[PDB]
Amino acid sequence: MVTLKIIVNIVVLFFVGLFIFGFLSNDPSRNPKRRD
Amino acid sequence: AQRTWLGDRLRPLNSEYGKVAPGWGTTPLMGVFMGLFFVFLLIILQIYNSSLILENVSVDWANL
Amino acid sequence: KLPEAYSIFSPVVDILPVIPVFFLLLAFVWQAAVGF
Amino acid sequence: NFELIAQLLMLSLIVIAGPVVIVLLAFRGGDL
Amino acid sequence: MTPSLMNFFYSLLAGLLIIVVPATVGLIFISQKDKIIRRS
Amino acid sequence: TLLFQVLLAALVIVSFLMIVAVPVAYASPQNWSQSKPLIFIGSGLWAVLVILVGVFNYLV
Amino acid sequence: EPPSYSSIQLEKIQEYKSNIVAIRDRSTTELVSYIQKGDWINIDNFAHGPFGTVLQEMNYVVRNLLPNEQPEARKLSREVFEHLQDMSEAAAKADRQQAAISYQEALKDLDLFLSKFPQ
Amino acid sequence: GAFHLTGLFGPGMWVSDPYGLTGSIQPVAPSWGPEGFNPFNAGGIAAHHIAAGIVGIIAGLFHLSVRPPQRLYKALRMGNIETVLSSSIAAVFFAAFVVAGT
Amino acid sequence: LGGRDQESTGFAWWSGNARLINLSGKLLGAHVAHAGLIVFWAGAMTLFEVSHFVPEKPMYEQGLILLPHLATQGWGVGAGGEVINTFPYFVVGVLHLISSAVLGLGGIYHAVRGPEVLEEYSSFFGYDWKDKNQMTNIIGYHLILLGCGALLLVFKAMFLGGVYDTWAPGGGDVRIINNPTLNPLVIFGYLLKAPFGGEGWMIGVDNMEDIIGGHIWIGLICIAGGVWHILTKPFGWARRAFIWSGEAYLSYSLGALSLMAFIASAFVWFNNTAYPSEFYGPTNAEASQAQSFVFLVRDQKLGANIGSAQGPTGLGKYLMRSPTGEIIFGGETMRFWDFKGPWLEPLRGPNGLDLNKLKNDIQPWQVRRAAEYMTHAPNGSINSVGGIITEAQGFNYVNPRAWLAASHFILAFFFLIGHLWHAGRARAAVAGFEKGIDRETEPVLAMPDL
Amino acid sequence: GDAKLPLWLIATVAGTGVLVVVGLFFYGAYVGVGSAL
Amino acid sequence: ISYVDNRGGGFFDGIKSLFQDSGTGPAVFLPPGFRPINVSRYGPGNMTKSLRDLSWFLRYTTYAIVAGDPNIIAVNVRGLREIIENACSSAATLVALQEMRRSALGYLQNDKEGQEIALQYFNVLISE
Ligand code: CLA
Ligand code: CLA
Ligand code: CLA
Ligand code: CLA
Ligand code: CLA
Ligand SMILES: CC1=C(/C=C/C(C)=C\C=C/C(C)=C/C=C/C=C(C)/C=C/C=C(C)/C=C/C2=C(C)CCCC2(C)C)C(C)(C)CCC1
Ligand SMILES: CC1=C(\C=C/C(C)=C/C=C/C(C)=C/C=C/C=C(C)/C=C/C=C(C)/C=C/C2=C(C)CCCC2(C)C)C(C)(C)CCC1
Ligand SMILES: [Ca+2]
Repeated sequence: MVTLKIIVNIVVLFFVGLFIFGFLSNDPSRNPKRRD
Repeated sequence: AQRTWLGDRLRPLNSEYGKVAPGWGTTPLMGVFMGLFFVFLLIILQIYNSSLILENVSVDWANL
Repeated sequence: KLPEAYSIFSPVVDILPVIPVFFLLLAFVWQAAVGF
Repeated sequence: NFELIAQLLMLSLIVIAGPVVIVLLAFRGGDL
Repeated sequence: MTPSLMNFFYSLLAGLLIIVVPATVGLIFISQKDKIIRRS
Repeated sequence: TLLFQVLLAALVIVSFLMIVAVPVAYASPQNWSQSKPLIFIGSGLWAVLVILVGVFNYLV
Repeated sequence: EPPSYSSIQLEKIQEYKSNIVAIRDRSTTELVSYIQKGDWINIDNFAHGPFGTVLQEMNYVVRNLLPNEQPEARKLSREVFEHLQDMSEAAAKADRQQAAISYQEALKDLDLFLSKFPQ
Repeated sequence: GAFHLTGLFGPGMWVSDPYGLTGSIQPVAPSWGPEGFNPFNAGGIAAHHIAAGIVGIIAGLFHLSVRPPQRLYKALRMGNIETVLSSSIAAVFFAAFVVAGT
Repeated sequence: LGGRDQESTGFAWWSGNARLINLSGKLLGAHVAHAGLIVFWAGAMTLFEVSHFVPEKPMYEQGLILLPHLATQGWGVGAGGEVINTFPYFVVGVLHLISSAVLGLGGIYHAVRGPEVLEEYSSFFGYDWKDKNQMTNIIGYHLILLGCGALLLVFKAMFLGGVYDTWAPGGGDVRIINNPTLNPLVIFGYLLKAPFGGEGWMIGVDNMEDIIGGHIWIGLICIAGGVWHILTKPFGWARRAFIWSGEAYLSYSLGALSLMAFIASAFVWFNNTAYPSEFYGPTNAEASQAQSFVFLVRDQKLGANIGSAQGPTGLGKYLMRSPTGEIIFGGETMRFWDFKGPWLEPLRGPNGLDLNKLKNDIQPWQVRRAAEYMTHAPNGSINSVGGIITEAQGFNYVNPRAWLAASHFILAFFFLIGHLWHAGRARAAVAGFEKGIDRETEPVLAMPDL
Repeated sequence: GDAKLPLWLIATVAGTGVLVVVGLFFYGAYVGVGSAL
Repeated sequence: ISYVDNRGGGFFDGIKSLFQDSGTGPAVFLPPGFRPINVSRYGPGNMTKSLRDLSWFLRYTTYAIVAGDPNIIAVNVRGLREIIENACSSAATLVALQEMRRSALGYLQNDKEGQEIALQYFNVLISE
C-alpha cells in the first residue's frame, strides 16, 4: 500500500510528465496552415 | 595546439585577449563603489573599537 | 460620521461607489451617437 | 426630510451630467 | 540617533568639507588656469 | 471651521466643472489652442485648492 | 473631568481590578511549575487563556478611567503585553529561562498597574 | 552562508554561552540588523556570506559582461600576469591582518 | 477619416476594443483610464464605508469589505478588535479619490488628444507585439515595482507600527514583528504541501510571521525576476512554446487572474490569520465549533459530566475523537476538526481539546466570543436576510467572509471563460483561420478517410 | 415635418425613464407594506 | 608591437546609457537563421581578411560622400556577396552593415542636414 503508493505516483508523473514537455516541443506548428 | 573536448568548451571563454572598453570607461562607477566601501570599512573599524558604539550592540563578551 | 468636520457631505459621498457602473453605460450612449 | 432630497438631487444632477458631455459634442461638431 | 554616531557623522561632514572639496577645487581651479602648452 | 463649508463646497462645484469641460477641450482639435492653456489654469486651480483643504483639515 | 466615580469605579473598576487580582494570587501555580519542570505547550495554554483574560480584560482603561492620564496608561498596558509575547514565543526556543525572566517582568508591571489608578 | 550555517542542508558552526560552558553545535540564525556587526554575535557570520555572497554574485555577474577601460588597462598593466599576482598578495596580507586580529 | 468604423477594420461596435490591438497610443489611454476607474472605486467605496460606519458596533455587522482590509495593517486598532481612530481610514480613500482625477487625466489624454501609435515617438514605449526583447522589458518594468510593493507591507511591518496579530495574547493586538521567518524549508515548503484538509497548501498559514516572511521572499525574487527580464531575451525553447501576438498575452494573464481569484476564493473562506475573524466575521469552520462550544460550557454550568454521555446516536454529544486521535467537538463538527482559531487554542492540549483544561479553565471572554461567533455564522439571504434560510428575517447580517467569497468566485470562474475564449482566437491569430475555413483549400478534404 | 431629432438622445431619456421606475421598485422592498419593517 | 607586457586593445560598442526618443537611425533587424560567429572556429588568418573589409565598407562610403555620387559603392558591391558566400556568412554581413549604418547616422544627429545625405548613401550600400 506504501508499496502501491509509489506505483500510482510513478504513473501520474509519467503521464503528466508526457504532457508538460508534450506542448513544449512545438505545439504551434502543427496547426495545419501557415508554419505547419 | 592540441584540441580536446575540454578545450573546445572553454576557448570561447578565452577567445579574446585585448578587447577593451573605450577611453576612461566605467571608472567613476567603480570610484563611487569604492568610496562606499571605504566608508563601510570605516564604520566597522569603529564598531569594533567601541567608538561608534550604538544602542543595544555592546561589543563585549555578552553575546550570542 | 467618518469625517471630523465635514458632516454635510453624508448625502454626496453615499452615492460615490455607484459612478463606475455609470461609466460603463455611458460607453453605450457614446456609441449610440456615432459608429452605429 | 431635508438631506434625503439633496441626496436624490445629487443623484439627478449627476446621472444626466453624463450624456450632456455627449450631446454637446454631438451638436457643436466635435469628433465623437 | 545616537550621541556617538552623530559625533562620527559630523566628521564625515567635516572631513569631507574641509579636506576634500578644498583639495579638489583647490587643484582643478588652478591647473585649468595654468594649462601647459603642447604646440612647442 | 465655517470656512470648511465654503472651501470644499467650492471644490465640489469646480470638480463638477471638470467632469464636463475636460472632454470638451480634449474633444475639439480646432478649439484646442484656446483651451489648451485653460486646463493648466483649470487643474492648477484644482491642485492648490485640494492642497488648501489638506492644511485646513489638520488645522480644525 | 469627572472626579466622582460613585458607581463608576465601585461596580466597574473595582471589578475590573478584582478579576485580574484573582488571576494574580493564583499565578504562583502549575504555570511556575511548568517552567520549573517540563510542560511546553501548557504555557501557551496559559498565555492565551488565563493570561489571555489578563489582557483582554485589562483593556478598557480607555473606556472607564480618566482621559488625561489615558495616553500615558496605554503603554503601561502595552509593555505588559509585549513582554508576554516573549513568554509564548520562547516555547519554540525550547529553553525555559528566557521565559522565566519574562515571567519575572510580569511582577514589575501587573502589580505596578494594580498599585496605580485607584480612581 | 545559507546552506551551511543556518541548518538548511548542514550543521551549524560552534556557538557557546559567554563564560564558555555549554558550547556545542547548533544552527545559528542570520541576524540582519546592526547587532550582527559586533563580532561576538554569531548571527552576523551567518548573515555575512549570504549578504557578501549575493554581492559576490552580482559582482561576477556584472564582471563577465563588461570590459576594463583603456585608461586602466595601460595604467594597471592588466595584460601582465605579474600585476595580478601582486594585487592578490597585497589583498591576502590585508586578509591575514584581520585573522591576526580577530 | 475615422479610425473607428465597421468596414475599415472588420470589427463591429461590439468586440469594442480590437481596433486597439495594433494601435498602441490609445491602448495606453485605455488602461490608464481604466486604472483610474479601479482607484475611483478604491477610494469611494471606503469613503462610503466610513460615514456608514459606527465605531462601537463590530466591523463585520454592517456588511463592509474594505475597512477589514485596512484593519489587517492596524490603522488605529487598539486591542481585541475595537477601533480607536477612524481618521486613518479617512486618509487612505481620499488619497485614492483625489488620485483618481490624476489617473483619469492620462487615460483621457492618450485616448483622444495624444498620439495613435508611439513606436515612432519614443522608441522605448513602442512595441510590435513581436519584438521579444522589448516585450520582456515591459514585464521587467512592472516586476521591479511589484517587488517594491511586496517589500512595502514588510516595511510597514518591521518599522511603522506593525501588522495586526490575531495570535496576540489577550485576544488580538497589533504588534511590530521582530523576526520574519527566513528559513525556506518551511515557507517554500508550504508550496509542497497537500491542497486538501489537514495540510492546507497555501491557506493554512498560521503564525503571522510566516506571512510577513512571505513578502520578504516574494519581493526578493520579484526584484530578481525583475532585473532578469531587463537584461536578457526569452530562451530558444520559450520562443517556440508560446504564441507571440497582441492576443494571448491577455490570455496568458487571464489564465493567471482566474487562478489568482480561486486562491482569493479560498483565503477568505478558510484562513483565520491573514483575514481576522474580529473584522471580517467567523468562518464556517469557526462558527460550527462555536456552536458546540457554548452548548458544552452551558452544560458545565448545569453540571452534567461531559465524557459519560452518549449523544442521540451512540457517539459523544460534545467530545468525541477525530479519526487521527485529536479529541474534537462532536456532532456535525467532525468536518471542521482542523479548526485552529485564536480562541480554543488555549484549549488545545497535547493531543487536542484536553479535558483537564476543558473543565475549570473556560473564561468568560472565551465563551462570549464563541457565543457571538455562533449567531454570526456565515448564512445569508440574497438581500440582507441572515441565519438559516428557513428562519424568519428578524435581523440582518451577511457575514462578509461569505459575501466576498462568492463574489470572487463569480469573477474567478468568468475569467476562466474568457481566457479559454481568447486562447481560441489567439491560436487562430497566427494560424490565419480566425475568420473561418477556406472555400477552395479546405484542409479536411486533404485529410485521408477514416 | 422636418422636426426630426436624433433617436440616440431619446434612447437615453426613455432608457433612464425605464431605469427610474424599476429603480423605484427596489426602493419599495425596503420601506412599505411588504418590507417586514 | 607584440610585446604584451602592458598593452592589448579592442572592444567598445556596449551598454552605457541614454533615454532618448529621437534620432531614428533606421533600425536594424536580424535575418532569421543567423548566429554570431566565433573567432576560434573561424581562424585568425581567415578573419584578418574579414575585419579589414569592415573598415573598407565605410572607407569607400567616405569616398563616395565627397565624390558626390554613390556609383563607386554601387559598383564594387554587386556580386561581392556571391564571391564571399563560401567563406563569410551572407547573413552576418547584412546585420553588420545595418548597424554600421545606424551607428554612423547617430553621429550625424547634430548637423541635421547631412544625416539624410548619408542615409541615402548607406542605403545604396545595403540595397546593393
Ligand atoms: C571540497 C572542498 C573542501 C572542503 C569542504 C574542505 C573542508 C575543510 N577544510 Mg579544506 N582544503 C581543500 C578543500 C576542501 N576542504 C583544498 C582543495 C585544500 C588545498 C588548498 C584545502 C586545504 C585546507 C587546509 C590547510 C585546512 C583546511 C581545513 C578545512 C576544514 C575547515 C575549513 C576552515 O576553517 O575554513 C577556513 C576557510 C577560510 C577562511 C576561507 C578563506 C577565504 C577568504 C576568507 C576569502 C578570500 C577572498 C574572496 C575569495 C574574494 C572575495 C569574495 C567576495 C566577493 C564574496 C574544513 C573541514 C582546515 C583543517 O585542518 O581541516 C582538516 C585547514 O587548516 N583545508
Ligand atoms: C482583463 C480582462 C479582459 C480584457 C481586457 C478583454 C479584452 C477584450 N475582449 Mg474580453 N473577456 C474577458 C476578459 C477580458 N477581455 C472575459 C473574462 C470574458 C468572459 C466573460 C470576456 C469575453 C469577451 C467576449 C465575449 C469577446 C471578448 C472580446 C474582447 C476584445 C474586444 C472588447 C470589446 O469590444 O468589448 C465589448 C464589450 C461589450 C459588448 C460589453 C458587454 C457588457 C456585458 C454583457 C455586461 C455584463 C454584465 C455586467 C457585469 C454589468 C452588470 C450590471 C448589473 C446592474 C446588471 C478585447 C481585446 C471580443 C474578441 O474576441 O475580440 C478580440 C469578443 O467578442 N471578450
Ligand atoms: C473600461 C472601459 C472602457 C474604456 C477605458 C474604453 C476606452 C476606449 N474605447 Mg471603448 N468600449 C467599452 C469600454 C471602454 N472603452 C465598452 C464596454 C464598449 C462596448 C460598447 C466599447 C466600445 C468601443 C468601440 C467600438 C470603440 C472604442 C474605442 C475606445 C478608445 C477611444 C475612444 C475615443 O476615441 O472616443 C473618445 C470619446 C469621446 C470624444 C466622447 C466623449 C466621452 C467622454 C470622453 C467620456 C469620459 C468623461 C469623463 C466622465 C470625464 C473624466 C473627468 C476628468 C477630470 C478625468 C478608448 C481607448 C474606439 C477605438 O478603438 O478607438 C478609435 C472604438 O472604435 N470602444
Ligand atoms: C501607465 C502610465 C503611463 C505611461 C506609460 C505613460 C507614458 C507616456 N506619457 Mg503619460 N501620463 C500618465 C501616465 C502614463 N504615461 C498620466 C497618469 C498622466 C496624467 C498626469 C500623463 C500625462 C502625460 C502628458 C501630459 C504627456 C504624457 C506623455 C507620455 C509619453 C512620453 C514620455 C515622456 O516624455 O515622459 C518623460 C518622463 C518624465 C518627465 C518623468 C515623470 C515621472 C513621474 C511624473 C514622477 C513620479 C513617479 C512616481 C513617483 C512613480 C511611482 C508611481 C506610483 C505613484 C503609482 C509616454 C509614452 C507625453 C506625450 O503623450 O507625448 C506628446 C505628454 O505630453 N503623459
Ligand atoms: C508573474 C511574473 C512573471 C512572468 C509573467 C514571467 C514570464 C516569463 N518568464 Mg519569468 N520569472 C519571474 C516572473 C515572471 N516571469 C520571476 C519572479 C523569476 C525569478 C525566479 C523569473 C525567472 C525566469 C527565468 C529564470 C526564466 C523565465 C522565463 C519566462 C518566460 C516563459 C515562462 C515559461 O515558459 O515558464 C513556465 C514554466 C514552465 C513551463 C515549467 C512548468 C511549471 C510547473 C511545473 C507547471 C505546473 C504548475 C502548477 C499548475 C502550480 C503548482 C506550483 C508548484 C506547487 C509546482 C516568460 C516571458 C524563461 C525565459 O524565457 O527566460 C527569460 C526562463 O527561463 N523567468
Ligand atoms: C468625483 C465626484 C464628482 C464627479 C463625478 C463623475 C465621475 C461624474 C461623471 C459621471 C458619469 C460619466 C455619468 C454617466 C452616466 C451614464 C448614463 C446616464 C448612461 C446611460 C443610461 C442608460 C439608461 C443607458 C441606456 C441604454 C442602454 C441600456 C444600452 C443601449 C442604449 C441605451 C441608451 C438604450 C462630482 C464633482 C460631480 C461630485 C463629487 C464626487
Ligand atoms: C511569503 C508568501 C508565501 C510564500 C512564498 C511565495 C510567495 C511563493 C510563491 C511561489 C511561486 C513562485 C509559485 C509559482 C507557481 C507557478 C505557476 C502557477 C506556473 C504556472 C504555469 C503553467 C501551469 C504553465 C505551464 C505550461 C504549460 C502547461 C504548457 C506550455 C508550457 C508551460 C510550461 C508554459 C505564502 C505562499 C506562504 C503566503 C504569503 C506570501
Ligand atoms: Ca456621503
